[PDB]
Amino acid sequence: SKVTTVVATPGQGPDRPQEVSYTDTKVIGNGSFGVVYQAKLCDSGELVAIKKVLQDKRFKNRELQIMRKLDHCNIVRLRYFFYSSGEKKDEVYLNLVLDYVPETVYRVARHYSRAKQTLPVIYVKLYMYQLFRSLAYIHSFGICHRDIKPQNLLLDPDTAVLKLCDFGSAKQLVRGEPNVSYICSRYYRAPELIFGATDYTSSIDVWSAGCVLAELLLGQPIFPGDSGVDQLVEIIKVLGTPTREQIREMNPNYTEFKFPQIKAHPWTKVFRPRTPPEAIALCSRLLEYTPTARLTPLEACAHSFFDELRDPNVKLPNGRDTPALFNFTTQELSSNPPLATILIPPHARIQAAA
Amino acid sequence: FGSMKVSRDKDGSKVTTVVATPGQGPDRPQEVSYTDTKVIGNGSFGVVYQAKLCDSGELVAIKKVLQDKRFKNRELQIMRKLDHCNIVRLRYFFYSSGEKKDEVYLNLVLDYVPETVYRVARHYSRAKQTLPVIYVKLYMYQLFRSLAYIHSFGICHRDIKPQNLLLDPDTAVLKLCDFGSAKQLVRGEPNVSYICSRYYRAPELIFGATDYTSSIDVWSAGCVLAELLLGQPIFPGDSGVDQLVEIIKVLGTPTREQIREMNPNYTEFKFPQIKAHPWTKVFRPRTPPEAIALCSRLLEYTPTARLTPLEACAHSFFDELRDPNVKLPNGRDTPALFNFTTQELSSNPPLATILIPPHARIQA
Ligand SMILES: Nc1ncnc2c1ncn2[C@@H]1O[C@H](COP(=O)(O)OP(=O)(O)O)[C@@H](O)[C@H]1O
Ligand SMILES: Nc1ncnc2c1ncn2[C@@H]1O[C@H](COP(=O)(O)OP(=O)(O)O)[C@@H](O)[C@H]1O
Ligand SMILES: [Mg+2]
Ligand SMILES: [Mg+2]
Repeated sequence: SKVTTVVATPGQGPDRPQEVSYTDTKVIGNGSFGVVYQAKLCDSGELVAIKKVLQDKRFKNRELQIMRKLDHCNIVRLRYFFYSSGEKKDEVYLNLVLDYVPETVYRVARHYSRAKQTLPVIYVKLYMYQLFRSLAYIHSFGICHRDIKPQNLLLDPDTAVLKLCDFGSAKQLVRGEPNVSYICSRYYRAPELIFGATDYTSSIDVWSAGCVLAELLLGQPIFPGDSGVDQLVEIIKVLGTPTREQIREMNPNYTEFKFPQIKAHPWTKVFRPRTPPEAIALCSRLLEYTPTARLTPLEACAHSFFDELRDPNVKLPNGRDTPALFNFTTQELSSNPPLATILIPPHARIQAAA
Repeated sequence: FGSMKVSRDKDGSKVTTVVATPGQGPDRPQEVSYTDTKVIGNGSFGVVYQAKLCDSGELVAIKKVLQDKRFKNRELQIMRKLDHCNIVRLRYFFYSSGEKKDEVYLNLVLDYVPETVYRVARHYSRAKQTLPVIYVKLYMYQLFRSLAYIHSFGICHRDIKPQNLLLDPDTAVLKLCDFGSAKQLVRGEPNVSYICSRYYRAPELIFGATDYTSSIDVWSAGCVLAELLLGQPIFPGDSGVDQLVEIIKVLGTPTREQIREMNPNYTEFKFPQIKAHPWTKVFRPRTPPEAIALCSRLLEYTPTARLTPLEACAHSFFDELRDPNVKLPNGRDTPALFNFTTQELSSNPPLATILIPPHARIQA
C-alpha cells in the first residue's frame, strides 16, 4: 500500500496546484515517448492512467497545451499534470493524469476478429458516431489529431462510451503553414500523406476515421501494405486509379504517375452481403481521393447510417441506455449550425425550467 | 500477347507448354513445358508459382504480373540486363492471356530458391535463438555484392528487406530478388519517396526526400544486418515518427546539418534531443565488435557518409570469409565470393587489393 503524494495542477481551470495522493501503481503500457501507469486516487478511489513523458526543459509540451483546452465527453479527460525527476540524470518528466478507460477499439475488434465474429453494427454506429463528434470538436479549434487509429480510441464496454486519446501527434493546422507528412500510422494514412503532401488539412483525420469504419465492418484493415506503394495499390483496387486532378488535389508534386489503371471496385462487393447499405455509402463518402470532397466530421454524424442512434427507443445490447449522444455545444456545431436539426432529435435534451 | 498449350503427359498429369523468350541470350524463342504448378507467393501485382520443368525436372518460379499495354515493364527491362551470382536469374519470359478479360500477363521464369532470409530469421527468432554469425557474414556479404553490381549500373533496388533475399540453406548462397520497385536513379531527376518497406526505410525517405540516391539501399541492408544480429527489427514503428524515435534513440538527435543532408524541405524540427546510444549497448553481449562497427557505418543519417556496397564488402567484419580455410558449418565449401568482374569493381577498382585474397590469386 505504498502511497505517492504529488502537488499537481488541475488539467483545466486556474493554475492552482493541489496535493494529490494515489496508490496501486501498476504499469499498463508503453510508448515510444514514455510509460503509462494505472493508479487509484486515495481520496476518491477513482482509477486513472498516468502518462509519463520526458519533457524538454527549454520548451513547452504541445500535447499538454492541447489537452488543457479540450473538454468533450468523447475525449479522454486530463485530470491533472505534474513533474517528477528521472534519477537516471537531471531528466524531468511531465506526468499526465487522465481518466482511466478499460478497453480500446483495437482490443475489442481483435476479439471479434479472433472469434471469427462480426462486431454488431449497433456498436459500429455507436463507436464511429462518438469518434466523429470528438473530431468535429477538435477540428472546430483548428486542431488535427494526425494519429487516428483503433488503439487511440478508448472504450468503456459497459456504457459503450468511446474516448479519443493520445494527442502526442496533434497540431493546430494553419492554412499556408507546412506540416510533416510522416505522422499517422500505416493503414490509416490518407493518400495525400503517402504522396508526401505537406499542405494537408484536418480531412486527413476523416480518411483515417473511414479506415476504422471499414475495418470494423470488414474484420480487418482495408488498406494494408508494408510500403507506401503497396498501400496505394490497395487503395486503387477499391477506389480505382486517381484522376490527374485528384492526384493534383492530394499533392501536386510527386513524379511517379506510373500506376496500373484499375477500374473502381464496386463498394458493395467490398463488404460481406449482410453489410448495411448506409454503412457502405458513408464509407464511400469518407474514403475519397480529393481531400475537400470528404464529409466533414459533423456531416458524418448527421449521416443516415447513424439514424438508429437517434431513435427514441434505442438501447444497448446489455439493456442499458445509450451514453450521451446529443449534448452538442455551439462550438461543436460551428462548422454548420443548421445540422442541429438532424443531430438533436425531437426527444433529446427536453428539459423545462420547473 | 501470346498463348499456351495445356495437355496431360500421363497419369492425368497436366502439362503446360509455352513459347518463351530467353532472359539473357538473343531472341530465340524456345518451347518450355512444366508441371506441378503451385503458388509459393503473392503480391499486390500478381502471383509467384513453383513449377517443375518437364524434362530437366528442374524447379523454377514463375512471377506472373499484369502487363500494361501502355508502356514496357521496368522490372523485366532491368532483369534482362542483370547477370550476377547473387541475383536471381531470369531464365525467360512470356505473355499469357488472362482468361479474365483483355488483360495480358507478363510471366517471368526465374531460378527457384527454397528459402528467404525472412523465413530463416523467423525460425531462429521463434526458437529464441540467433543465426550463427558465420551465416550473417556470408549472407550480408553476398547482399552487398549484389548491391555493388546493380548500383554500378545506376540501378537502385528501393525495396531491400528480408523477404526479397532468397537463400539456399545447403550452399549458403543468397540471391537478391524482386526488382518491381527498382529504378535507375538519374541525378537531377525526382523520384517517389513512398517506396521501400516500413522498418527498412532510410531517414531521408521518411522525411519525404525525392532527390535520394542508391545509398538508401545501403541503409536498408544495414537494417537487415542489425536485425539478423538482434533477432528483431532495429527500427520498428507503426508511423514515421515512431520509426524516427527508434532511430534517434540509437543514432542520437540529427544535427541541423544532417537533417539538411537527408531532405532540405521538411518542417518539423521538434524532436526530443537524445544523446547518441552506445551501439555496443544495442546488441547482446559477445556480439562481434566488427559487426557493430559495420552497422554504425551503414546506418548514418548523412547519405553520402554511409559506406558503399563495395566498401562494405571490404569491411573487417567479413575478414573471416577471406580466410583460406573458412568452411560452412556443414563442412561444405563456402560459395563463390571473389569472382569479381570489372563492372562490379568499377566504383573503386583499388578495393580489389582487399576484396580478392592472396589465395584466390594463386595460379595453380
Ligand atoms: N486514459 C487511459 N486509460 C487507459 N489506458 C490508456 C489511457 N491513455 C493511454 N492508455 C494506454 O496506453 C497506450 C499508450 O498511450 P498513448 O497516449 O497512446 O501514448 P503513445 O504516444 O505511446 O501512443 C494506449 O494506446 C492505451 O492502451
Ligand atoms: N526465384 C524464386 N524462388 C523461390 N521463391 C521466390 C522466387 N522469386 C520470388 N519468390 C517468393 O515470392 C515472394 C514474392 O516475390 P516477389 O518477386 O518479391 O514479388 P512481389 O514482392 O512484387 O509480390 C518472395 O518474397 C518469395 O518468397
Ligand atoms: Mg497511441
Ligand atoms: Mg517482395
